[PDB]
Amino acid sequence: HKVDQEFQAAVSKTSWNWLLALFGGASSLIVVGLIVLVCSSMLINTRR
Amino acid sequence: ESDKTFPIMLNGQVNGYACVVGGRLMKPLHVEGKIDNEQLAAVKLKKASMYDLEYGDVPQNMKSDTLQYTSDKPPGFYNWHHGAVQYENGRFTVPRGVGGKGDSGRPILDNRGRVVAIVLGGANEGTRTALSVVTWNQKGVTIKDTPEGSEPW
Repeated sequence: HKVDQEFQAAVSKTSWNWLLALFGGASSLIVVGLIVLVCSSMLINTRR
Repeated sequence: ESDKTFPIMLNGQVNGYACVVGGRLMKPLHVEGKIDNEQLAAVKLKKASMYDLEYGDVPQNMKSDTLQYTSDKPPGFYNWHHGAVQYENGRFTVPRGVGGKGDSGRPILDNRGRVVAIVLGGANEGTRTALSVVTWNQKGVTIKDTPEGSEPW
């Protein structure tokens, strides 16, 4: 072989897209959960 | 009061009172004990941390015979087990030295014998005793009135 094998580039863009989607879905979900918690805290503070 | 207001025991000591209002039982969470009535001992008490109180649905026999809450609160004087309790400026007080620990959960009564609040604690303010109590509201809103230095009875 005439070139070394790296890692940051030796992963297909399609596979990268799938991996990013399945890793970002949970991140978006937890962000939404924190947003909902904050909104609930604001509502309960306002309506106490 | 006497018919529909049940003490909570602990080691044979009363440490609060439970009230059945609007077809549902309520008990305060800061107090720990055993409910007197056996029939209500089997009710699964859904807990509401913000209201420091658990509520449950009473059985069929007793759901007909309950106290009614009220929303409207004309300012002035209100009935209580320990006499008349005073309401002004969106705050409930009593003459000082009246009420204490173990009186938690005793309802506040009005002229027509309907509930307007439930006593949870007090702050002794020297002249009177500010009472931390949960109340209703015109918009059908439950609010936990708590003065500074509230001591949960």
